[PDB]
Amino acid sequence: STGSATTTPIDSLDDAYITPVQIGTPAQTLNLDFDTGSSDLWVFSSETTASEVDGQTIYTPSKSTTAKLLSGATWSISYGDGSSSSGDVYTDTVSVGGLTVTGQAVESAKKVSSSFTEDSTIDGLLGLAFSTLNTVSPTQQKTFFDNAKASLDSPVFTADLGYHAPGTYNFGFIDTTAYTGSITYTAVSTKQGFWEWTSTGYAVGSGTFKSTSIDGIADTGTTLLYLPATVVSAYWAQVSGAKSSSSVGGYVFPCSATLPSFTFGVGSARIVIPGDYIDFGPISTGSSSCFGGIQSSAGIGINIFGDVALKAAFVVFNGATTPTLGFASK
Ligand SMILES: CN1C(=O)c2ccccc2[C@@H]1O
Ligand code: NA
Repeated sequence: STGSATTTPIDSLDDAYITPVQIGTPAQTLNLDFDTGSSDLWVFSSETTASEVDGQTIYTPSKSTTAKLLSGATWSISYGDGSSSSGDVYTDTVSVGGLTVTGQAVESAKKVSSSFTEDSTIDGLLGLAFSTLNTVSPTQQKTFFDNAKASLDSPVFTADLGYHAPGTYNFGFIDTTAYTGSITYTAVSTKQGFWEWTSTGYAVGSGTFKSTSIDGIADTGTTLLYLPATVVSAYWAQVSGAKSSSSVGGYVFPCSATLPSFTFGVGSARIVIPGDYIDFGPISTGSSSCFGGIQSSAGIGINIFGDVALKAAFVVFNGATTPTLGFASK
């Protein structure tokens, strides 16, 4: 089997991407944030505290003929941005892009934090990291990918995120028309439950490539590119007037600037992030200070290749017995 679904930016900045997902029978279509940095499929639901729902589409387990309580199971998750959610668990049929899994754990939110409530465009998350991170207790559950894997034509999924445009998530096949050149594969460590890999270095604009190992995660659920402070300082030093602002919470730059590109290494290959991808626009409405898309990881504990980096590439998440990542230009 295979599946193929279009993923669409939630706003003009590409802050996140939503992908329609069919849950239940008859289908209830929710727009979920596919997150390769977490492992829970959770949704706004009829159980979600009413004051915490503001415009989201909800999943109603009772209105689904295939919805079965996973008795005793609870979940609770906290993300890198300080957001959180928790609740109970139903198994139900879940389809993505024509690919169906029966008996998928659908984690129904009883509570969500303010950042979820305030974003009407995201109806929940679909985690695509390794199932060792799933938060369901007392019986950990599998991700949609892990449940689909044995049925897929190839044990893979691909992320092809757009810059200010829709893109695609494919399951079970690598679409050889979607990228240019060849795909460079690189080793993955699953020790922390993430798609963790080591970049071979970076360049800023037209500058020389710096060969250096940067260990980080491929995380579709993180907007920005978070790298070591040395790397980030080297980038923003090439933008006149850029500075780190503790008041704003990262590097800002004059909205009048033209940003340099940023290159990262994948083995001997190179992915170039155009300068425009690194613009996240005014810090507040009408400001002439703009927020940077490359930020320091120093206050995180991990480097994160988020959407700023991933949307410059066609990315293969190879879930074979020994997982690997692949990157191609596009
Ligand atoms: C035991 N229960 C189920 O299996 C179920 C399914 C859908 C809604 C509600 C319920 C109920 O709580
Ligand atoms: Na921000």
